[PDB]
Amino acid sequence: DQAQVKLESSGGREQYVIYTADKQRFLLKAAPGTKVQNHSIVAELIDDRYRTTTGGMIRYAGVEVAKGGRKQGYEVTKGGTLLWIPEETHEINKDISLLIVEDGQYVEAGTEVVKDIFCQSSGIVEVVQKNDILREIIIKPGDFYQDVDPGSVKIESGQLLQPGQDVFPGVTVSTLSQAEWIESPEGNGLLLRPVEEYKVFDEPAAPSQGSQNEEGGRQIELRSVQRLFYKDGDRVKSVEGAPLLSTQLVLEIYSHLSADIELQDDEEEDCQRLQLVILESLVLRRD
Amino acid sequence: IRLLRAEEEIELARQIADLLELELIRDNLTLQLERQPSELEWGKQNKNFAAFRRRLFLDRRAKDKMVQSNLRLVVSIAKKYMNRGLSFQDLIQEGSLGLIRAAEKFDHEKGYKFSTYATWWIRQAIT
Repeated sequence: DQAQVKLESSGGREQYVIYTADKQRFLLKAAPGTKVQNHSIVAELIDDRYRTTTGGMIRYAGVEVAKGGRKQGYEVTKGGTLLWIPEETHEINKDISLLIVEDGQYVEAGTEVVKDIFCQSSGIVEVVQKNDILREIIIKPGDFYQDVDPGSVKIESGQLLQPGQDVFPGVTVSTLSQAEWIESPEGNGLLLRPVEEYKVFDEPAAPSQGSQNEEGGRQIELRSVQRLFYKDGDRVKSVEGAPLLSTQLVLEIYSHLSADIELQDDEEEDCQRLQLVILESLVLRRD
Repeated sequence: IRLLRAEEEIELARQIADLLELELIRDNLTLQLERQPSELEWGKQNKNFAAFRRRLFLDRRAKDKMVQSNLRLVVSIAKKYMNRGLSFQDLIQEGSLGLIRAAEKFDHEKGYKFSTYATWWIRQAIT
């Protein structure tokens, strides 16, 4: 109940988005009239948040994940506040004589150049060459300070940061930021990286699909547990925005084969509702 | 034969440039010493001649590897020129000659991949 989906073409391809009373828009990008089984793509939903900047490193602490393969997905249960450290990569294979900027300084976003490639995010440049070949260009997008040899406890690269902390006399720190020093050529810099706070709910808001049928010996009831295809050990090297999770639909039912179709069945008003039907049709001969 | 990667292409292009400058100094020595340079070399100026032969063998093997690994591009290009008057194998062999010229004219200090310049020379040789 409380469904409303019609045709809507404004920005791209075919697009049949549904309407709910919980103010959450759901959509499957595949063609209407598909054939699916268990553990498949059934729908997804847009997100106002989770529009990330670039890649980075993720290390979750105190939340459980349960999956065997990395390409399957982890049925998450708890929530918890997890890490997000911004770090932009450039996976290229140019020469070191194609290198245009010096490593260890501050460039600006867009108006700079890294080996015939325009930049995206302003930050501190990190380079690794192996065999006189530029294998990657790393630009950590963070604000940069230049004050070394403190003689204090400013090395805190393990734990996180608090706004009421002190790392040096006269250092502005308001937002959560991780600290590690810059081994600059004839430079005394120290960069802080803007760690962003991320957190997800326990279980997502979705109305339970009520059944008006007989349901003798069996019943259909799918749950919506969003999957994790990131882990601790992986670091993502996206040059652009990449989402972490997808608010999406997966249908399970209890070898076994199933072919489910979708249509639009509505006998109350002139609209179209959510319809996902199966029936094991046999064929008695009329003859 | 398998397909190459990009750092492989950079290293093979460096060895090909080494081979071509060695052949340039060999050609000017033949133009100076009346075509008797088989025992003459400026890369040294007994074990040094063995090292010179090993270097020449590795550079020639690098050129042959860069030519051999890209023969799939010739077949992907020459399948478009099929019915103009030549058979398929003649187009493949002439595009292979164009790929040889592209492998001996490649510049790795420009940042561009080998496939674009190779496609230009293969289509040139086919036409």
